[PDB]
Amino acid sequence: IWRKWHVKINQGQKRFATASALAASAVAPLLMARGHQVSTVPEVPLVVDSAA
Amino acid sequence: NGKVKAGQLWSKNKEELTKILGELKTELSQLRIQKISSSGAKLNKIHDLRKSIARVLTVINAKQRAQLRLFYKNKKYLPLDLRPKLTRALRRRLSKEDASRVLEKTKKRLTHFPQRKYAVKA
Amino acid sequence: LSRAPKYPRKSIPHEPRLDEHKIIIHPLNTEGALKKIEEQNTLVFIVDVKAN
Amino acid sequence: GALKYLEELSKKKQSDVVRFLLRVRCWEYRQLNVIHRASRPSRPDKARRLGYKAKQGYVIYRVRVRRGGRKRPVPKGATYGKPTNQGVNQLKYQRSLRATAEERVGRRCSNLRVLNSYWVNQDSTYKYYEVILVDPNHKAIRRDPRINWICNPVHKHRECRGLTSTGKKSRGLNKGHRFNKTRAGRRKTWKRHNTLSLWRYR
RNA sequence: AGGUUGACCUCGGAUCAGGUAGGAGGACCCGCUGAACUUAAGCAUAUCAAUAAGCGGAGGAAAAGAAACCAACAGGGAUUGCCCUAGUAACGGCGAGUGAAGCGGCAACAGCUCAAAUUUGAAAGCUGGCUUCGGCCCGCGUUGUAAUUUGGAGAGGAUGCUUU
Repeated sequence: IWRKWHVKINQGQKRFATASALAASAVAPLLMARGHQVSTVPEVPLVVDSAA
Repeated sequence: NGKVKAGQLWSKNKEELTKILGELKTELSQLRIQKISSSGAKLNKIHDLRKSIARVLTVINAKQRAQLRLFYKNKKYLPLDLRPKLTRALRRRLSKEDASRVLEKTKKRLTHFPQRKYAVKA
Repeated sequence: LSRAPKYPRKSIPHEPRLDEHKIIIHPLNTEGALKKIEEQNTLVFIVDVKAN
Repeated sequence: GALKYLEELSKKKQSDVVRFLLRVRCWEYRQLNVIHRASRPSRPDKARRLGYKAKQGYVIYRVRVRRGGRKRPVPKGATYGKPTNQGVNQLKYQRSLRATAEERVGRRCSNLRVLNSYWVNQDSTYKYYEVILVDPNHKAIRRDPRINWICNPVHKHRECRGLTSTGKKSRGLNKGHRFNKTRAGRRKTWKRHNTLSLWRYR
């Protein structure tokens, strides 16, 4: 049980990776290359009104 | 026949319950000989007689114990079977009054300085 | 001094452990017992092992 | 009271009066049984400061124990291993003779609780002690908040576990740098220092 | 009656009235006792190890614990545990090796009881028995049961407000 199961990652690198993934989410070719069906989506990034 | 319900037994007293126990035991004793001499549907009757004897013994014991608890209601020493069981450690545990007894100096301190209810302004 | 207890240790006395209905179980129906009936005026019973 | 005078007199164990009393009492206790009940404490000031009361539920038992060291029960008093440069004549028991006296008295009175004990005499063969015991099942004990802590089951056989005064001394339960290895429990401290601790995010 | 009649002390008896202990379990806990394989070329210091086996004793936790502490500072302030101190100070044949603590951050926090004093204008205390549940008895106990005090103080004074 004392195998190393958990991985310590720098918080700065975690924040870097999260920011890169957020930037990649705004690129419509990357959404299709990841396999999302977004051909009828009116705009990327898609922002819906908070009143809805 | 041979099936005695508990509801009719709960209203009887000791003498008719003893009489019923005697008749049931006699019928079971005869019916065992009937079993070893011939085969029939009387095995159902021997099973019901056994359970009826068990019910009568249960009711007699329960009424006797209830009467004894009434007799020992206001006495300091009870029979060991009538005393509550709990566990051995629970029976050896200090009583609630003895465990809650405090010294008089402690009582004076608690009377004049108990834990107060307070709030602190933010 | 003899004991003069302030409480009985057992509240209810036991019923007799070996009464007649427990002593006599059933008669024996074997051919040896059936011989003994008219040969010796003897009945054969199966009884409790603890009865004298 | 008189107990202050008794304490100051008990300090003077080499005075003529105290040596006379010690000699005659040593003879009497040697004639009595190895473990026997005392009708009252022979040192009332000592018993009172150790916690004895003249109350139903407090008893005193006097016990003598053979003094000196300890012998290992090996055949012919010799071992069959590596050389030790010593004999069993110089082996020292890690508990006190007072603790041995308390344990034997507790076994004689298994229904009671050992509160404390005190030295009363010694000669070349024996050391003599008086042990204070409390009846946890007595109503006068159970109703008293100064003593009914001993009726709780966590204090069963304190003398067997070293929870009496001599037991605390032998376990070395004192504060500070001289007692680094023993103050929280020697074996527990050893286990804490020899435990390998591995966290998730190491 | 005094060769008697008693008071105590100590020591016994009882299938005496009422209770209690034992065995189990033992992962964890408190003690006692205690190896060798191993590692040191071998090997009697050492190491394995204050470990395994053996023995006694608890609980839901145990143990520890309100300083005869740490410190040497502008001082901290019961106990326990985690991180750190630190593989450090230190110990060690022919060297293999061994190895804490104070401070600091945090989890959690909680404080108290006796002995030593004459209530002495009143043993004010308590087990048990019987109760009509009001109490009354047999006793324990002055070789000291209550109240009061525990070092942070306290006792005696003074003083005027608060408290239940």
